[PDB]
Amino acid sequence: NCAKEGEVCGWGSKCCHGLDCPLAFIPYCEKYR
Repeated sequence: NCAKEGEVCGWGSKCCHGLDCPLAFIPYCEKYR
């Protein structure tokens, strides 16, 4: 559902909404820049 900056997305989370989670082998939720 949601993840905190430094969390693994695409396999564990997908960014709550304030984080950017790209679709890759090992993507991580990070603030949009």
